[PDB]
Amino acid sequence: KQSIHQLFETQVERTPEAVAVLSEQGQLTYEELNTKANQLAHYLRTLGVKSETLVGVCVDRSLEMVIGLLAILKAGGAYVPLDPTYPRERLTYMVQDAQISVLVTQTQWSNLISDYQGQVICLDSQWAKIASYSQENLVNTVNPENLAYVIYTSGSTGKPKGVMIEHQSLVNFTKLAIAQYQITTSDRTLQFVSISFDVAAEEIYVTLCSGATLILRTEEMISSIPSFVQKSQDWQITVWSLPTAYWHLLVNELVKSKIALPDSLRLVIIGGERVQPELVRMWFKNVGNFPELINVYGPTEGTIAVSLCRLSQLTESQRNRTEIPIGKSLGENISVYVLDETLKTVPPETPGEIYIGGTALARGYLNRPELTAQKFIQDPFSPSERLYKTGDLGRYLADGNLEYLGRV
Repeated sequence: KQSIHQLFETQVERTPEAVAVLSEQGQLTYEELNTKANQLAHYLRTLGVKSETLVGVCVDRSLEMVIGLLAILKAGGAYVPLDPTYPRERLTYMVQDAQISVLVTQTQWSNLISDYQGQVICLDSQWAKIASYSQENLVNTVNPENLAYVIYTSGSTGKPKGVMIEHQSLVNFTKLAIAQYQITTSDRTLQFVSISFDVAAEEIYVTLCSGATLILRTEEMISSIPSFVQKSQDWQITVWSLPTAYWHLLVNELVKSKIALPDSLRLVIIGGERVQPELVRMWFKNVGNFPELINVYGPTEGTIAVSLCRLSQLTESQRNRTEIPIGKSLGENISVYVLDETLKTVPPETPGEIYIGGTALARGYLNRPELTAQKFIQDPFSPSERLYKTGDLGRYLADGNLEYLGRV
């Protein structure tokens, strides 16, 4: 029975002086991140934030962003990422759809929401007020079935829709991920993606709930591979989490040039696209098996990943096949099925639709009951449970690895 911030709080208890977050603009230890998140959370509580309250977060990547996420969680609310690089109309739509009455933002993003009548907290300008609130951990603000965040994803119907993720599926993912990646207190993880993508949660919580150090990327280091590698080297990053497309760029430029990977880097996690077997062969030819390379798969509706494959552990023959596997379930309470049109399990190598079941599942879509009933289906073979219909085709290989066959 645990929320994501309770996991974080236990870590803070273990290692209060360890560095939690580092950016170009400063750093916070575990104790400092916790106390500041607590101050903001107490404030939020006075603004009426409580379990099930949706709070928008429009912030750039920064120490402030991490404090704000944790503070919203601790207050018992669920955060809705609002990417300040998005146009006004889209952000305003998201704020109206989610009926957000509290917005955590910064002065520079002021005017980004159209005639917003709710409460605004600017983290950069208001910190003196916030420093007047209590630094102590809040208690019992949430249950595991309460929402942690609602993250918007593209609608085919022309508007995006909020995917509602509860603490329990997030905590489950985070614990499975920490064990799978072997994150320890000596790891240094680069935070790469915008929080508008659920992968950022991976980067953030896995890092902070393990006692590792979270390093926030800059805007400049992404612009060229050489700069990305050099900056990573300087920061002694041990874990990269990369969109597959950026990883493709990385392999291309590795081959084109003499660049060596940071000596500190032990793990590269990729996902989000079909991975090119040729680029993988290239990677294994030039890089070898260190750092480890892991391909991760899952929809936002499955709490950020349900399956992984360790690419560095594949035999040459498994690499020379026509598709790089998306592998096996992240854990036992997460089920990844290939099913027929009757929702029946199928024999190996038989193609079918991928459906996800068990603890990974989102609550559903926010304010889209038709789409939710369409996508999240009661399991006829397990009445008390649901399956999420991915729209992904796949098949399980004889060796047990799942293979992605594309979109249905």
